[PDB]
Amino acid sequence: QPTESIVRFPNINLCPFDEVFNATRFASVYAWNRKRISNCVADYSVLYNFAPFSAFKCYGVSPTKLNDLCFTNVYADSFVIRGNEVSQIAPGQTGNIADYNYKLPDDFTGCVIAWNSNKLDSKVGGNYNYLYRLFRKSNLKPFERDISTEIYQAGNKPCNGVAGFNCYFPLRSYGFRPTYGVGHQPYRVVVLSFELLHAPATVCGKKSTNLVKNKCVNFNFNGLTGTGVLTESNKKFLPF
Amino acid sequence: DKLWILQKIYEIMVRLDEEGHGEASLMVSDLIYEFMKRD
Amino acid sequence: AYTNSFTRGVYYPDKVFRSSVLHSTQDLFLPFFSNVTWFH
Amino acid sequence: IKVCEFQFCNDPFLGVYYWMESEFRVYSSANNCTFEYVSQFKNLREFVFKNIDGYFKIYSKHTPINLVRDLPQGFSALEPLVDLPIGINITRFQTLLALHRSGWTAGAAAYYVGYLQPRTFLLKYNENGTITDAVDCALDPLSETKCTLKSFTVEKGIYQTSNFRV
Ligand SMILES: *[C@@H]1O[C@H](CO)[C@@H](O)[C@H](O)[C@H]1NC(C)=O
Repeated sequence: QPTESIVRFPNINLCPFDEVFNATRFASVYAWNRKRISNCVADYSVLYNFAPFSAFKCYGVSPTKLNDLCFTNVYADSFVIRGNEVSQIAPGQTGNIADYNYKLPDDFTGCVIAWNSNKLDSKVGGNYNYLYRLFRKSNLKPFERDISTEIYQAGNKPCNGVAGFNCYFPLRSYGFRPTYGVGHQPYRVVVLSFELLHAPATVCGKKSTNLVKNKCVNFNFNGLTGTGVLTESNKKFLPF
Repeated sequence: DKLWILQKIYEIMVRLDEEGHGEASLMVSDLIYEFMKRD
Repeated sequence: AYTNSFTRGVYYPDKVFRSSVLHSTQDLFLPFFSNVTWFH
Repeated sequence: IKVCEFQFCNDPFLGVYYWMESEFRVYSSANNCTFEYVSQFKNLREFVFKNIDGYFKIYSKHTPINLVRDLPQGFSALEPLVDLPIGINITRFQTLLALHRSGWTAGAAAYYVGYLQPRTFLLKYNENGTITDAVDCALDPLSETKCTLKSFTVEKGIYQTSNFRV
């Protein structure tokens, strides 16, 4: 019987997660950013080991399972919200963010990751660069982005593009200040979507086991599964 | 009715922010959301 | 016009290594001595 | 190598001026760019392009030649150079030539295009694993006999290769 199992996979390119998670400036949530990730290898344990994450939840996958899987594309959506709002970034949620800013589908496949960015995104005197939408006639559909800036009509009289009685500019600034309580402090959020189409899966986590020689083992070479003893060879294989 | 009070709550959200009560402003923001959600 | 392919157009069907053996493979190959369109 | 949306020119090419490539009249659009790849007659360059199961493969071989024109008679295995996960329909293609600026007059060169067909080939792999010879099983009755016998040399005698039907 095979003494032990060895799995061999190419050395293991890189996916540009650093540019998503360590970006200088994040988007406002109403105008959230989407980055397509493709054709690359990702170590997801670099993610789940970065220690200051306040939220990290995966829905149709698991973090340790990720480093073995391949997908067609990964989409990284990113923005800033308040701490108390982080919980709305989840399937089945309602609230100001889920309804009017950024909406996950009930059947979501991926991970929601958040951390406190008070040091980066709060300013003495208030950071007005980050906005959310407070007023909308109906809820967003999943992954809808609404960047319009039309005066919202709360009452019976048309606004005609002028703000006034029951005519409100639809966006507000967060005005993040470092003296705010933690519920009101800015959090950076990354939503990873893992897409599997009928197509080549080119965004790849897997594993590499130490090679053993002259021992009966069950080996996995790049998906070739077999059993036998591996010994030195004199065959001149062509490079391909 | 609903509209008078909506306007008053909006105005207090804005004045709170203008007088440097940002956190309080945010809390009224949340009330506006909840109140506009009701029938 | 056109030219004769002769024995050209043969490629390795896969990344499989076979040594000193005759392998029969059915795949998209250029037929031997077929007309290949030439341009100058 | 780019799998992306491009609006090709009516006569796409690279224009070389005396020699340095100075003009790039290929496309006006580089949008929805799904894939980008930057990679590394006495010379014959053979390339097989196959788009199958969404993967597009280029098999490349270099041959030292001294024939003035047309395909030299010889055997050369075509090693797979590159394989890429493309996943888009490919029905037509066009080679791009380096049309030098004189009004465009190109230097002497020849390019040959052949359309692959579903064929059965008997390949003779040597000790190195290189295909040193091949037999087209449908080329001629002697080739059909060689394919049926699974041998490059057939002994004297009668062999049944296939069945003729009207
Ligand atoms: C490869 O081909 C060369 C021809 O020069 C030959 O000497 C050598 O033995 C071959 N190697 C193998 C492992 O077949």
